[PDB]
Amino acid sequence: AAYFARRAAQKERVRILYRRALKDTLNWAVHRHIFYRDASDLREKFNVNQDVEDVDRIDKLIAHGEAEYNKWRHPDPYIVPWAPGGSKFCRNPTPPAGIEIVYNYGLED
Amino acid sequence: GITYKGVTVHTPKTWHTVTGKGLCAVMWFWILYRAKQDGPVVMGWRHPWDG
Amino acid sequence: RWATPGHEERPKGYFMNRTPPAPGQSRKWEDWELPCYITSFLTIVILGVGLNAKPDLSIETWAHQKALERLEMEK
Amino acid sequence: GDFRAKVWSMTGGPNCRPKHWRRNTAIAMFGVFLVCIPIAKLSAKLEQRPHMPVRPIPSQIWCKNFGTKDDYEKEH
Amino acid sequence: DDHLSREAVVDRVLDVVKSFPKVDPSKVTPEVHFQNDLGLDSLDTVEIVMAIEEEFKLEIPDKEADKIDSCSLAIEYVYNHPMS
Amino acid sequence: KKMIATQEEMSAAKIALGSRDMCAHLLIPLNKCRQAEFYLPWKCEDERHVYEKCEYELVMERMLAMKKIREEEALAKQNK
Amino acid sequence: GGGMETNKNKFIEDWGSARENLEHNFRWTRRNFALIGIFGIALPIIVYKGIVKDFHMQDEDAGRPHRKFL
Amino acid sequence: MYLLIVFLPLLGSSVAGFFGRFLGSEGSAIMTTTCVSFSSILSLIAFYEVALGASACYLRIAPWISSEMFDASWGFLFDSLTVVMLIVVTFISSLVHLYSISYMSEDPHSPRFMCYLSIFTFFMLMLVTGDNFLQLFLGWEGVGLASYLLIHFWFTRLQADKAAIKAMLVNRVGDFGLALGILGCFTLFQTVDFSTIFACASVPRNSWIFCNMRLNAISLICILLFIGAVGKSAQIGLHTWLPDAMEGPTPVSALIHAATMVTAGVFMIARCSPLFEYSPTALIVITFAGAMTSFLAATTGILQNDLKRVIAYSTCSQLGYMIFACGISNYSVSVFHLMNHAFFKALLFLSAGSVIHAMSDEQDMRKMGGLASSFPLTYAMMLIGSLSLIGFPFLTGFYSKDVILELAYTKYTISGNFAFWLGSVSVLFTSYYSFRLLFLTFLVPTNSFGRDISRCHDAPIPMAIPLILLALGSLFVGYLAKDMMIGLGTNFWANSLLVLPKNEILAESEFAAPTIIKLIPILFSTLGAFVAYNVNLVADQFQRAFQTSTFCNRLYSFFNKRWFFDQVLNDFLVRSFLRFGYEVSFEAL
Amino acid sequence: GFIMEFAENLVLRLM
Amino acid sequence: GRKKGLPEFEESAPDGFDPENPYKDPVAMVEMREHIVREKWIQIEKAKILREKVKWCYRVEGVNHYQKCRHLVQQYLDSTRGVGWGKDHRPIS
Amino acid sequence: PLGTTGEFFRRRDEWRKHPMLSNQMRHALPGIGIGVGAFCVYLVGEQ
Amino acid sequence: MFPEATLCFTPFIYTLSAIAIIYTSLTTLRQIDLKKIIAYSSVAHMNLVTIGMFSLNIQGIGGSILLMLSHGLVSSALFLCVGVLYDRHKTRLVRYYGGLVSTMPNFSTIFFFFTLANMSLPGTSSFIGEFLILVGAFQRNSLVATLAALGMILGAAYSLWLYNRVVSGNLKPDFLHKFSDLNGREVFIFIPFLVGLVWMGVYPKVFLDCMHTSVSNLVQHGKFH
Amino acid sequence: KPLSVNDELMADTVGKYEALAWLSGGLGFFVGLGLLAVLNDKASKVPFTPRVYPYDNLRVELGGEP
Ligand SMILES: CCCCCCCCCCCCCCCCCC(=O)O[C@@H](COC(=O)CCCCCCCCCCCCCCC)COP(=O)(O)OCC[N+](C)(C)C
Ligand SMILES: CCCCCCCCCCCCCCCCCCCC(=O)O[C@H](COC(=O)CCCCCCCCCCCCCC)COP(=O)(O)OCCN
Ligand SMILES: CCCCCCCCCCCC(=O)SCCNC(=O)CCNC(=O)[C@H](O)C(C)(C)COP(=O)(O)O
Repeated sequence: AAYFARRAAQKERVRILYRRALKDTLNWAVHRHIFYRDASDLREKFNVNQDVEDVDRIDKLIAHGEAEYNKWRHPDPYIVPWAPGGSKFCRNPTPPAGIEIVYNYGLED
Repeated sequence: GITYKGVTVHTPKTWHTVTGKGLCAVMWFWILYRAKQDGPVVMGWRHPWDG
Repeated sequence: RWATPGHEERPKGYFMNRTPPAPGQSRKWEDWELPCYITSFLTIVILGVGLNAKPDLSIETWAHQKALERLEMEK
Repeated sequence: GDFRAKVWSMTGGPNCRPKHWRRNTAIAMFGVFLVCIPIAKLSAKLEQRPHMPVRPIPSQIWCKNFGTKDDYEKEH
Repeated sequence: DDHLSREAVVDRVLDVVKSFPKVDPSKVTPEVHFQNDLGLDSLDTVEIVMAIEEEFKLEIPDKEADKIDSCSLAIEYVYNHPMS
Repeated sequence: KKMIATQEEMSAAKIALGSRDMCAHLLIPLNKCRQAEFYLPWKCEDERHVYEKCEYELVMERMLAMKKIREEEALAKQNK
Repeated sequence: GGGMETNKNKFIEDWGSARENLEHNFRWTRRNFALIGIFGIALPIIVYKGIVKDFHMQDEDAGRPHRKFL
Repeated sequence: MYLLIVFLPLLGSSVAGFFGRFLGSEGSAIMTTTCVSFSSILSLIAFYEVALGASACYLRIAPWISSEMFDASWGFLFDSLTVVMLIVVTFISSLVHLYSISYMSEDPHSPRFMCYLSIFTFFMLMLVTGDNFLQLFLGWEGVGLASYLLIHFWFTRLQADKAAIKAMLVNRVGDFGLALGILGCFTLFQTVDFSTIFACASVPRNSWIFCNMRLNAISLICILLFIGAVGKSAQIGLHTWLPDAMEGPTPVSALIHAATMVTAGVFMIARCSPLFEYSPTALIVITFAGAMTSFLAATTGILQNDLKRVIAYSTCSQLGYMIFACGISNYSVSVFHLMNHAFFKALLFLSAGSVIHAMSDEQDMRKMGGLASSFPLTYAMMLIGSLSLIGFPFLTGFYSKDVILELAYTKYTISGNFAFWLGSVSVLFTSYYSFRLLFLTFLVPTNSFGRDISRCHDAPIPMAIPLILLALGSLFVGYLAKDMMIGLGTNFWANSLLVLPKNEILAESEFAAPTIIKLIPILFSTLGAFVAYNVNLVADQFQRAFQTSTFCNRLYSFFNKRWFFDQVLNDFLVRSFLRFGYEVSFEAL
Repeated sequence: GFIMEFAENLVLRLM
Repeated sequence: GRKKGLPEFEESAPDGFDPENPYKDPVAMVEMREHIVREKWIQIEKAKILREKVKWCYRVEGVNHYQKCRHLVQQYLDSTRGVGWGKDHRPIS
Repeated sequence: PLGTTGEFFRRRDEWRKHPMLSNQMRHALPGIGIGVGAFCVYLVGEQ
Repeated sequence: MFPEATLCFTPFIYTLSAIAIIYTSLTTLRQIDLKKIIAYSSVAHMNLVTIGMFSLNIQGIGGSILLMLSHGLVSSALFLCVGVLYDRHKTRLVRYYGGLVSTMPNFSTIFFFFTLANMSLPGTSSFIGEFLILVGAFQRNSLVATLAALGMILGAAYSLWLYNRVVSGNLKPDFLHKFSDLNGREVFIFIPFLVGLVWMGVYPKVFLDCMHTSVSNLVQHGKFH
Repeated sequence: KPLSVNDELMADTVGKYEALAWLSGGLGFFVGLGLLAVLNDKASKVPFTPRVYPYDNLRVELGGEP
C-alpha cells in the first residue's frame, strides 16, 4: 500500500507546494519580465532534488519546503475579484431558487 | 480594434484623446505661464515689490 | 437607454401582499379598518385643532412676560 | 430572479423600469416644485441680515429683514 | 456577454498546451494525457494548468487544480464555470 | 514707525484682530478694493504691494532687534 | 413544503438550549469565585468610591465641608 | 432661498426612496441629480451673496429642545466659513450624483443608492449649516449613519458589513467624545448656541473636577471636542475604519470619504476656533495628532497594491496636514487646504473608479499596466490629480500645502518642530506612493490579462463631465482662492474664524524664512518621484532581499498591514470585550 | 366662521 | 372655564411661612414652594433675554464684539451664576 | 527567457508586445509639445 | 417625599445604574434569542432613566420622563417586530434569520427605523431624553455622565449588529423558504409609532412645556431657597 | 457536528504579542522624535522678538478693561 499511498501522496503535496510557490513568486515579482527568472530558479529548486528515491530523507525536505514557503509567502496575495476572498465576490449574487412568497398571510377568517 | 495574437485593443474615440491632450496642454501652459509671472518670487530672487 | 419605454407595466409584487380584488369590485374592508380609520382621523383632528387652539398657558410664557417687565423697570 | 418579481418594495426592486417613468418623473418634479414653493416663502420671511450688502444682492428682492437687528440692545 | 462555446474553449486551451517548449506540437488531440500521451514531467503540468488559469482569468481552487491532468478535463472545467 | 490708524477707524473697517498692527492704515483701502474686485488675485496689486512692503519692513525691523539682543546675550556669556 | 415554519436543525436547537440552560452550570470553581468577586464585588466598590470622592472634591472646591453621603 | 439649499436634497431623497417604484432607475436619478444641482447653484448664489457681499444670514425656524436653559433651536448660520463648505459639499455631491448615473447603470438597485447619496448630502448640509452644538451633532451622527448605510450598499457581501460596523464603532467613540464636549460646553455657558459661547469664551478661567481630576474647564472641553474630530477625521488614535471603508461603491468613496465627512472634524475645529483659541494646551494635542497621522498614513500607503486603498492613506495624510495646520492656530490655511483637497482627491477617486469599471472591476495595481494609450482621458485626469496632490509648483496643491509646511517652521516651539519634521518626510512618502500608483497603473509594461484588455471602454459622457470640471478646479481654484483665504489681512472670513493677535505668524511664514525652506517640498517630491521611477520602471528588482532577509519580510508586513493596528487592536480590545461580555457577565453574575 | 375661533372658545370653556 | 389671557399668579410671599419652622402651616408651605418656583423661572427667563442680547451683539458687531458686548457678556454671566436648579452654585433665594 | 519554465511563460506573453500596449513612456506626458509650443508663441508674441 | 434620604442615597443609585448600564449592555452582545436581546436593551434604558430622576434638576427629571415615553414606544415597537417575525416563522434564534432585506422589504425599513430609534439617534424621541438625562447628570457628577455615555456606545454597537444579522445578508433556503411581508394590520399598527416617534423627536416642545410647571415643584420640595 | 458554545463571533504571519511589540516600536519612534524635538529647543532659537501690538497690546479691543 505504501508503494502507492505513502509515496504518491508526497508526489501530490509536491504539486501543491510548487503551485503555491509559483503563484507567490508571481505575486512578489510584480513585473512579468522579472517573473521569468524567478520562476525558473523556483523550478530549479525542485528539479535539482529529483534524484531522491527513498522516503527516509525526502519527507523532511518536504516539511522544510513547506516551512520555507510559509515564511516567504506574500502577506497580501492576488485574488481574482469574483473569486472567494476577492473584492467583487457576492456583489450582486444570483438569488437562491425554491424561495416562494405567500400572499394574504394574515387575514381574519 | 486591432488584433495582434487573439487579443484586441479597441481604439479610443477621437473625443477622449482630443480632450485629454487639450487638458494636459492647458496644464503645462498654465504652469509655465505662472512660472514666468511669480517664479522669481518663489525663487527668492525678487520680492513682489517689497524690496 | 433614456428613450425606450419600460418593460415593467405595474410595480412588481402586490402592495401589502394582497391579491387585488375581483374586476369591477373593491377591496372589501376588514372588521377593524373603519373603527381604526375613524379613530386615526379624529386623533389628528383633535390634536391639530386642539393643541394649536388651546391657550398658551405655561411657565415659560408667563415668566417671559414677567421678567421682560422687571428687566425694564430696573432702568 | 424569479421570486424577486413578486416582492413589493417602495424603492422599486432590482432593475425597475416602469412603462411610464417619463410621466411619473414629470409629476414628481412638479410636486417637488409645489412643495419647495412654501419652503422658499417661509425662508424669505424668517431670514435675518444684520449687515447691508456691499453690492445689491438678489436676496433684497424678496427678503425684507436687512439692517434690522442693529439695535440689539432691545432684543428679546 | 455570452459564455464562449465549447469549441472556442478548445481552440485556446489547445493553443496554450501547443505553446510549450518541452511538448511536441506535432499531435495534440483534445483527448490526450499529459503524463501518458505527451510524456512530460509531473511539475510542468502545474505550469500548464496555471497558464490556463491566467488565460481565462479564473482561479482554480488548489485542491482540484492537480486533478487536471488531461486536456479533456481542463476544457470541461474551464467550460462549466459560468463566471469565465 | 508711529501709528497712523486710530482705534475708531480700525473698528469701522472691521479689521480682524491681529491685523491691527502698525500696518493697518494701508490695510483699510486694500480691504476696500478687495471687496470691490471680488477678492480676485490680480486686480488690486498696487494696494497689496504697499501693504506687503509695510509688513516686510515691520518683520525685518523686528528680526534686526532679535539679532541684536541675541548678540548681546552671546557677548556677555563668553566674555565672562 | 407548504409551511412557513422553520426547518429546525438538531445541532442549532440543542446548541441554543444549552446556551439558554446555563443556570445549572455554575460549579463554584476558583475561576467563578474570581469572576464573581472581582467584577461583582470590587468594581462596584471602585465606582462607588469614585462618585463619593468626586462629590467630596466638588464640595471642597466651593469651600463647603464634605457631605455625609451615608 | 436658504432653506432650499438645505432641504432640496432631503426632498429629492424622499421622492427617490418613497416613490422610486414609479420613477424607475432613470427617474430616481433625474430627481436626485436635479435637486442636488439646484441646491448647488443656490449655494453658488449664496457664495456670491454671503462671502463676497459680506452679509451673513441667521435663520431660526423653531425651538427643538427647550429646557430651563438648555435651548437648542432649529437654527441655520450662514457665514463665510459655512458658505465655503457649502460650495464644496453641494458641488462635489452634485458631481458624484452625475457620476453615479453612468457608474450605476448596470447595478440593479440604483434608486436606493441615489436616495442614500441624497440623504448623506442633506445630513452634511445639516452639519455645516449648524447654529448650535446639537444641530451640529444631529448632522454629525446622521452623516455617520449615511456612511454606514452606503458602505454595505451590497449587503450580500460580508466584508462590506464588517467594514460598515467597524466604521460605526469608531464614529460612535468619536460621538462619545463629542457628546462629552457638548455637555462640557453647557456646564460653563449654560447654552449650546455658537454666538453666545463664542462671545463668552474668554471670561471663564475656572477649574472643574472631571473624573477624579482637577482640570481646566476650557482645555477639557477643547480636548473632548477634538476627540470627536479624531473619530471622524481618521486621526492617529481612531483611523483604521477609513481604509477598510473602501468596500463600498466608488462614488461613495469619492464623496463621503474623499471630499466630505472626513473634513467634518477639520470644519468643527475651524468653526469652534473662537473657543479652541483660549486653550493653548489643546492646540499642542491637535498639532501632535496631526503630525503623527500625516506620517503614519504616508508610511502605510507606500506598499499597498489596491488602487482604492492607496488613495485612502492619501486622504488620511491630507487630513493630518489640515489638522496640525489648525494646531498652529491658522484655521484659514486649514480650510483653504480642505477646499483644495476636496478637488484633487474627488478627481483621483473618480478617475480610479473609471479605470476600475473599465477593467472589469480589477483593483490590483499588480494586474494593470500600459493603460495610458488605451485610456487617454483618464490618464490625463490622474496626472492632473497626482501632480496637484504631490504639490507641483503653481498648482492647487502648491498654494496650500507649501503654506502649511512653511507655517510649521516659523512656529518656534517644541510642538511645531515635531509637526514640521513629520510633515516634511510625509511629502517625500506622498510623492513616492503617488508616483508608484501612476507608474504601475498606466506606464509599466502590461501585466493584466487578455480578457480585461479586450473589454475596454473609456469614460462615457456622464462620467467625464464631473472629471473635467474637477480637473479645471484642481487647475485653477487654488490660485483663484489663494488671495481671499490665506492673504494678509483678508476680511473674507469676517468673524467666522478667530486668530488671537498673540498666535498669528502669517507674515513671518512668508518673509522670515530662508528660501530653502520654501523649496523643501519641491525637492522631496522630486526625490520621491525618482525613487518611484527607479524601483518600478527600471529596476533589476532586488526583491530577493524580501525572500532571504527575515527583517525585510517583517518590515514589508509592517507597512502593508497598517502598522499592525487592526490585528493588535482587535486581539487586545475587541476580543477581550467579547470574552468579558460572555465569560464574566453572563456566565458568572 | 373659521375653525380656530370655535376651537379656542371651546377649549377655554372646557378648561 | 378659564378666561382668555395669560395665567394670573399673585406676586407676594404667602404670609404665614416663617423659615424658622417650615413644617408648621402646611397651606403656606405649598404656596411658598410654588412662589419660589415662580421667581426662579422669572430669573431664568430674565437670564435668557440677556443671552439673546449677547447673541445679537456678537452678530451685529462682528469683529468688534470684544469691546461692544463686554457689558452684556458680564451681565449675562452674572445672571447665570444663580440660574436655578443647576450646578452646585445654588442661590440663597 | 531562461529555463523551461521561463521560456514557456515568456512564449505565452507574446501578446503583451501589442503596439498599443508595448511602449507607454512616449505617452507619459500627453500635451507637453502643444503646451510648450503655445507658451513659446505667447512668449515671442508679447514683445 | 424623602428629600433628606434621596440625597444620601444618590451615590448608591448612581453606582447601581452605571454598573447596570455597563454589564447589561455588554451581556446583550452574547445573546442568541431575538426577544432576549431586546429585553436586555430595556434594562440599560431603564437604568439610564434612574440616573436622570436622581439628578434632581430640570434637565434630569424632565428628560427621564421623555426617555420613559420614548422607550415605551420604541421597545414596544421592536417587540411588535419580533412578534411579526415569530408569527410567520416559529423561531426566535438569530441564526435562522438572514437576508430578509430581499423578501420582506417593508419590514426591513420599519425594523431599521426602530433600530435607529433604539440607539438614540438625533431626530428620534430617544435622543432627546438621553441627552437631557446626560446634561442633567453632568451638572451633578461628571464621572457618572461618562459611564452613562459609554452606554450609548454599547447600545449603538449591538443594535446595528442585531440588524446586520437579521435583515442584511444572504438568504438561507435550507432553514426557511416561504416569506410574507407586512400585512394591512401590521403597517397600520406600525404607523402611529412611526408618527409618534418623530413628532417627539423633532418637536419635543409639545410634551416638555406641559411638565415644567410640575417637574420643577418636584425638583425642589425640601429646599426653601 | 455540535456547534461550539462560543459560536457567535467567529495577518496570519504574526502573533498577537510579536505584532504588539512591533507596533510598540513603531509608536516609540514617534516618542523618540518628540524627545528629539524637545532636545532641539527651537523656542530658544527664535529669530524675531515677540510681536508687540499697539494700544497696550490691543487690551481694549480684546475685552480688557476700558
Ligand atoms: C430617522 C432619522 C434618520 C433618517 C435616516 C434615513 C436613512 C434611510 C432610512 C431607511 C433606509 C432603509 C434601509 C432598510 C431597508 C434596506 C433596504 C430595503 O430593503 O428597503 C427597500 C425600500 O426602499 C427603501 O429603502 C426606502 C427607505 C429609505 C427611503 C425613504 C427615506 C425617506 C428619506 C429619509 C427620511 C427623511 C427624514 C430624514 C431626516 C430626519 C429597498 O428595496 P430595494 O432597494 O429595491 O432592494 C431590496 C432587494 N429587494 C428588492 C429584493 C427587496
Ligand atoms: C403615512 C406615514 C408614513 C411615515 C411617516 C413618517 C413620519 C412623518 C410624520 C412626522 C411627524 C409629523 C408630526 C409633525 C412634527 C413637527 C410638527 C410638530 C407639531 C407642532 O408643531 O404643532 C404642535 C401640535 O399641533 C399639532 O399639529 C399636533 C398634530 C400632530 C398629530 C400627530 C398624531 C400622532 C399620533 C400619536 C399617538 C400617540 C401619541 C403619543 C402618546 C403645536 O405647537 P405649539 O404648542 O407650540 O402651538 C403654539 C400655538 N399656541
Ligand atoms: C515562498 C517561497 C517559495 C518556495 C521556495 C522553495 C520551497 C520548496 C523548496 C523545497 C522543495 C524541494 O526542494 S523537494 C520537492 C521535490 N524534491 C524531490 O526530491 C522529489 C523527488 N522526485 C519526486 O518525488 C517525483 O519525481 C516528482 C517530483 C513527484 C515528480 O513526479 P514524477 O515521478 O512523475 O516525475
